[PDB]
Amino acid sequence: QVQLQQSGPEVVKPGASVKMSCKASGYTFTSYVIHWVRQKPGQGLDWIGYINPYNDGTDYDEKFKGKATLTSDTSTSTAYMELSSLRSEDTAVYYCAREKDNYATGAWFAYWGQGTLVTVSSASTKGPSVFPLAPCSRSTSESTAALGCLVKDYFPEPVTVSWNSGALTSGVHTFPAVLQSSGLYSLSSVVTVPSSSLGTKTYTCNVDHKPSNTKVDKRVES
Amino acid sequence: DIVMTQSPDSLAVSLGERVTMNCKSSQSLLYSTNQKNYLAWYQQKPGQSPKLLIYWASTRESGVPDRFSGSGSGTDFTLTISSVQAEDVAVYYCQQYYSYRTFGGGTKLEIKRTVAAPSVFIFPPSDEQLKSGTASVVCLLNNFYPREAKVQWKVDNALQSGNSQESVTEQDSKDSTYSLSSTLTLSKADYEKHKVYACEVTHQGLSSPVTKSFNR
Amino acid sequence: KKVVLGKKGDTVELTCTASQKKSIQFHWKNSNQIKILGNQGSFLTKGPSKLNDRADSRRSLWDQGNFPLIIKNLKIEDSDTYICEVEDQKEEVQLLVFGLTANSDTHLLQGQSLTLTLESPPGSSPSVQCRSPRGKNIQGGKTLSVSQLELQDSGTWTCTVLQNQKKVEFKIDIVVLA
Repeated sequence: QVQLQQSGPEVVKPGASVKMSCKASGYTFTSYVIHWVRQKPGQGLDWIGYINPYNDGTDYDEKFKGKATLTSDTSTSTAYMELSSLRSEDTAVYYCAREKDNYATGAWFAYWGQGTLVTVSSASTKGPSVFPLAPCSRSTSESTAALGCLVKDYFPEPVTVSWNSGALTSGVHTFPAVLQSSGLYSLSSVVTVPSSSLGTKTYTCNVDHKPSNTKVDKRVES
Repeated sequence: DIVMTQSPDSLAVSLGERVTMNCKSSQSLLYSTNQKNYLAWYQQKPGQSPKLLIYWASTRESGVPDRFSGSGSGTDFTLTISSVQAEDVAVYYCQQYYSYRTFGGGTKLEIKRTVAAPSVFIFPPSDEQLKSGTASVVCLLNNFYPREAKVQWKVDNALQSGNSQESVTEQDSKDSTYSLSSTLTLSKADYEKHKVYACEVTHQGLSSPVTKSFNR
Repeated sequence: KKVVLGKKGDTVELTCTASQKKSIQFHWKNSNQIKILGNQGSFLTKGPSKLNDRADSRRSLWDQGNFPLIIKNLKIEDSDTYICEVEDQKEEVQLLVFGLTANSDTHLLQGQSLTLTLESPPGSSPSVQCRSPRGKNIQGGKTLSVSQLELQDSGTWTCTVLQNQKKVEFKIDIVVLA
């Protein structure tokens, strides 16, 4: 199975450069063209350009000429995109994608990386504090209860939240992050569970904030 | 570059109804020589990478349900969903690969379903947060439809204004509802001055407003 | 199987061999199924295709079992998959035709800009590398630019266009005067 594995999220300062990677596997690297695509938060897909890993030949959309540079490493099966002279408006998820086939017979993007979120800011990175969300008292005639984790004051995006190491997925809602006036993000993730289970079953939120290498497993109890 | 234009930007459709999304290019994507249209469609679900649905304008990718179909030719194309399912909530993009590569700006698909009232929960600030000198009070509105809801915070009966933030999930891919979080932020000192914290929720699923509260 | 690159305005020979080394019947067609040409005895019959006037074979080679397809004055839109049917066996050849022209500017002055544009079939994703007369190696894609020509840049540029792992080479004459 072909897979495209992209590098982790990064903060970068206005005016500087970022370099990100796309690791390919499950096929012969030099056989297919790799493309790159930008998606600003909540916006559409902007095609950037491509690289032919066979000789590292390259092509860029008008919009990105001089802004992006593509390279590849044949031995490690990896494509790189470097973006330079970054500005605030360049904050986005950047994808690599592979053509289905070669010689114009499969020109569409059949395989995609998971994307690399690049944030353009001069602020320090900051890991979140994680606080439990638990009912004031843990019982009523209520048959369903809600528990959660408040992931507060981190920078930049993204943070990921799972529950019970991924074993609890039904009834989970992780809210989109909100930018506070402080300029830091905050997010809540909640799960609904039977009231009967409270104080018997263990609920743990697993928080990961890669730009600061902050990981927290927090057991939530009322 | 060839310019790809999609319309409408967004669409709401009842479960099971048919959906049509239009894509128009600034020049023909029909190659006269082989009679193929160099056009693809992708589905991008919230949080995920785009996923290929259709290529050559009408060939369905392996694994894609046949409720998805493409049509059109030359400069005008349509993606159809013959009967929309809950899981179909997403943004849909067309892409030409006739001459280099360009995506249309997307059509966001939302689902209409029956009304569902939110289940409401209130959470006090944690002891651990209070130790650090801040207080967040959170009100959860769970699994409701439609999207419109009003949340009012009251602290010892004072209506709070300008000190809360709301966040709404993407429409659930399974039951087509939304959930909404509201966070009231107060300094610890101020939180300590008051007793009764309440959020009051108004929603057309609810016959009168629902209030949930605690006393510190 | 095979992929062949051709140049605009030039001529290509697409090959077809039979396992038999004697003269037997054959015909060529495009992906849209339209017949290009074939034979009755050693009488060549051309078919319906838009290729008609520009398509031919090589009558003398049929005995050895070479039934080639020859296409002259190549157009970009000749790019297609071609199919040779011999002894009920099928043989597939994909043709991609590229062109590379100086926009509208071969005679330039010192310090001026050169810009070449590449022409290619639908769905392609090519790139270009040129060498100037003074041996400086330049990269491009759809477009290849040099922003400030020197007197030593006047002469023959050798440009190679590559799609995946096949390449076609062009020669472009550029005059740079004082």
